[PDB]
Amino acid sequence: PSSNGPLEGTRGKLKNKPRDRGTSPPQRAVEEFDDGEKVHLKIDPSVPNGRFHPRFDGQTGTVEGKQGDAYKVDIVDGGKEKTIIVTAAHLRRQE
Amino acid sequence: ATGPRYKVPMRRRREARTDYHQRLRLLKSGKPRLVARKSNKHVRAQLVTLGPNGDDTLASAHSSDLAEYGWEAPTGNMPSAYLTGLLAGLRAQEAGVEEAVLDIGLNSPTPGSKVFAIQEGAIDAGLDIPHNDDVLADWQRTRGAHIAEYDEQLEEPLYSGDFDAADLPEHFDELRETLLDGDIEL
Amino acid sequence: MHALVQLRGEVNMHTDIQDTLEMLNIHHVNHCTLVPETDAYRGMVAKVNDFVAFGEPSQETLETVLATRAEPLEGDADVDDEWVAEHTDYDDISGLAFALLSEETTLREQGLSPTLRLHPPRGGHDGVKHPVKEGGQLGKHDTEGIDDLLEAMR
Amino acid sequence: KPGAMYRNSSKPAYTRREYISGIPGKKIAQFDMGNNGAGPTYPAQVELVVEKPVQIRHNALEAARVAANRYVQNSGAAANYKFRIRKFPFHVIRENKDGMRAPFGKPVGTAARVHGANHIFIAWVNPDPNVEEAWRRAKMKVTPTINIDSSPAGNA
Amino acid sequence: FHEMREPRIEKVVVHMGIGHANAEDILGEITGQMPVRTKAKRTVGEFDIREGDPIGAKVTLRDEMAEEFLQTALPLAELATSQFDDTGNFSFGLDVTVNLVRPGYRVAKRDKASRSIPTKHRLNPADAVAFIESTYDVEV
RNA sequence: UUAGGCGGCCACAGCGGUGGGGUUGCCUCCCGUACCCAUCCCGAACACGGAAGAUAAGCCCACCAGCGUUCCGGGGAGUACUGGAGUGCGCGAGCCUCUGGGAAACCCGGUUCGCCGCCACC
RNA sequence: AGUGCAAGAGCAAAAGAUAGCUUGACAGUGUUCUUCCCAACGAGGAACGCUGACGCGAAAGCGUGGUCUAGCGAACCAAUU
RNA sequence: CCUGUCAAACUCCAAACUUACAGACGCCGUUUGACGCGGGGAUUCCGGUGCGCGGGGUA
Ligand SMILES: [Cl-]
Ligand SMILES: [Cl-]
Ligand SMILES: [Mg+2]
Ligand SMILES: [Mg+2]
Ligand SMILES: [Mg+2]
Ligand SMILES: [Mg+2]
Ligand SMILES: [Mg+2]
Ligand SMILES: [Mg+2]
Ligand SMILES: [Mg+2]
Ligand SMILES: [Mg+2]
Ligand SMILES: [Mg+2]
Ligand code: NA
Ligand code: NA
Ligand code: NA
Ligand code: NA
Ligand code: NA
Ligand code: NA
Repeated sequence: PSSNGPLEGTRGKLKNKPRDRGTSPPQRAVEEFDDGEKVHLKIDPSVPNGRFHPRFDGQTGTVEGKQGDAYKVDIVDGGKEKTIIVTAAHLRRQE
Repeated sequence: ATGPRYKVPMRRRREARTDYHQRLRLLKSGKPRLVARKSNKHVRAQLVTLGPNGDDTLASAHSSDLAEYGWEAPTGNMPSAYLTGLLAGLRAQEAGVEEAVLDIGLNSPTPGSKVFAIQEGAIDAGLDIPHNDDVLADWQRTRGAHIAEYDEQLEEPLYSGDFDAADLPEHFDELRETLLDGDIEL
Repeated sequence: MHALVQLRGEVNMHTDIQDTLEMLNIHHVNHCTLVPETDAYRGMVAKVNDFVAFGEPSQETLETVLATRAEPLEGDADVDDEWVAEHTDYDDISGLAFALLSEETTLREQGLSPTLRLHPPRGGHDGVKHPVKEGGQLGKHDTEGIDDLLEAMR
Repeated sequence: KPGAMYRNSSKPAYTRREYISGIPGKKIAQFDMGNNGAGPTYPAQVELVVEKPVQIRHNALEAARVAANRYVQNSGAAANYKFRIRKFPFHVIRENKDGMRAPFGKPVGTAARVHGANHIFIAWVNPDPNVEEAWRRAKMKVTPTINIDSSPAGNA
Repeated sequence: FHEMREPRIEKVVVHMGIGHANAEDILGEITGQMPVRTKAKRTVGEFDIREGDPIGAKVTLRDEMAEEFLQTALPLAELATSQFDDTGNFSFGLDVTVNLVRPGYRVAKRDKASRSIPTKHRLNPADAVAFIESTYDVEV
């Protein structure tokens, strides 16, 4: 990489297909999850806040409590355990 | 419409019926919404909750089924709104609903407006709702006084046949009084 | 149910490929195992496709090989009809064979090593640089094709 | 410089003029020859087909075209036929002309990438294939071996 | 069908596009109600570089205020045809524009469930000439 | 749902067009400014008060595929590309065989002129 | 289109424009991610909280500076609260 | 309308494939204690080649 900022090489993953462009539906930004639930991490290009580091796009973690309205999701980066602060807007129920 | 890349608004935005930015803010509270809506002739009040396939209305009141309790006056006015709010609020209470946030859809937050009257009613019914007292009408106007005085400048009945010639803010009291005890569907 | 025989060594073969053979209980060249025809097992043999010989053997052939190269989970003991009868659910090799072919049981389930340690092919095989359709010995075989290999390695 | 230096298609496609400046102009004079006023309303249609993917420098295109069309004057300056070279030299080519240090070359030309089996030239003629000859001379000035193919023409 | 299809005047805009005013006064008397400032956009050579800047006024008249005005405006104009909108409007003159449309226009001007008026229900140049011409004057 | 309100999915729902519908549950347009409220100017809008009129807009209902979109059949195509293997071919660039996957454009024919949830309601 | 400035991304009853008001560019203290994928490492940065005090709004709510990723600096010493 | 071509810093499309998590089979672990935790001791931080994919370069 020519630089090392968080958004380095995120042109694709943080861009919407032309038709999914524009404010996203509120339903999924208000979704409620319970501790223990499995959630898929995926930033919604249209929603600025509640994001996590792009490197974790695609992960599937375990909700374990929350902080404010945001959720605390536990994932395992390679072999390291990490806790991610993320809002519902960027989460989806597994299965 | 024009091509593959074209962006078509969400249906309720096309229909110019739902303000999604306000909606999200509303849903933040995590509380039920007190949906205050108006029509040229009527005023509706619903207590809506969030659902898997769409909203769920747990209690509602329409200015039309107000007569069902002794309403013999027009239904597109202030006194009408308040009562419809109180009615819906009561049914709300019966349903086990204790609090809600006021959703006035695409209407304007004008002081003394009917939506706020609806809000006042629901609150008095027992519903706990975030509000601001000096944005509401001064009781008398809610009673329908502004209209009675307007008919004082008579010369010709404000009401085409309807009921009374000089109107009745008293009819208002009789009804509120009624709603505050017993009766069916409450 | 297919018969699997490793015909190519470990040196230079992908690790994820070698681990697969190992999960199929084959850890040496000329070692054979019997595998049920399932989705899960099918994917495994496909991955191993280039270093092995496989196919559905005939009742007879299986019996010859079972008799000749079957072993107890532990020990020298010859697996003959009597052994089969005094140690398994079946009454003789044929009975076991049939059960294996109809995928009703497995060598382990009957207290036998999952591996049939074969002998080099008498007369030599068709080569390990080309598949069957090319005259080689790698890949899926005919029942008649597997039988010949198995019998030559009896 | 020799074609040996640029005939292979081993490098990335390099055609974005928004990020490349100083690109030499093309030596190819025309792409439509003959009676361009008329449309392919001819009985016979022969094509020069390249048999290997290669890069053809605008240099070779011009010499190949000239040698063919300049010859198609066995029919006359205003003869009845139309000649078309369908490819354009999009690929920008460099040269490192310090040693291997900071070697990214400077633009020295352009070339066209042709895949084996594509037709680089297409001529339209009435039963009067002098064009077949114009091409024996054309594939003479381009890197690859070529196939002279005739399409509408069962007049053998 | 008709009655709700017959044209009507919706606002008449009288504006004086000056280039920097004292002109409001006359607009107030010529119409009958306060004029509104006209800010301009973009910086330009006519020493008009100022973005927010009074550069004229306008007056939107509705109902009687519009008629009582046209009842003297029109007479001071001759033109017609070609000088008409494709939507049945027309501007003449100091400018005086007349916006014309049919009964259900509020549908496109309100906040809730607003909607664009269908081409069929739109007012044509012709259907416009008729209405007005049929009101104290002549076309072309 | 003989017309409503809040929505979920967010073009299968868009764009365009045709036909039908209202003494009333209704929604609208509509009529009107004493009030609450309102226009940097206008009761246009917003807000309030109201029914003389109308179904022409909207809206609801039925339908049309010309454009856009979704999915499907057949063709393109098991082509392009590709994970694994080869003492197969080729001066080479590169190609081929076996094995496991497998497209896009485009053409022709169907589909699509929304679906679903909660509440209210001759 | 615009949104201060690279490039890429986000944004339409707005994240843009206009008007008005306001000083949350607030004090204190944390959680987590980043810096440094995996995998230890400081300053710095960000996300998301809490406590306190405030601004605006009918209210839900928004405001931990600028829509997002650059704009930064140890110990010793000095000055300052 | 017709007709001729392209893209590492284009995309209406779009693989093979890589990858998070979960279940199943396999293999493995519960006297051979896996997975993991804590601690002691290093060596090492000139690498090279083949194949696939590369970027630079006439090579
Ligand atoms: Cl994060
Ligand atoms: Cl409403
Ligand atoms: Mg990329
Ligand atoms: Mg043993
Ligand atoms: Mg021998
Ligand atoms: Mg041999
Ligand atoms: Mg109609
Ligand atoms: Mg911010
Ligand atoms: Mg020092
Ligand atoms: Mg100092
Ligand atoms: Mg990769
Ligand atoms: Na979106
Ligand atoms: Na130098
Ligand atoms: Na040649
Ligand atoms: Na001003
Ligand atoms: Na209608
Ligand atoms: Na830090």
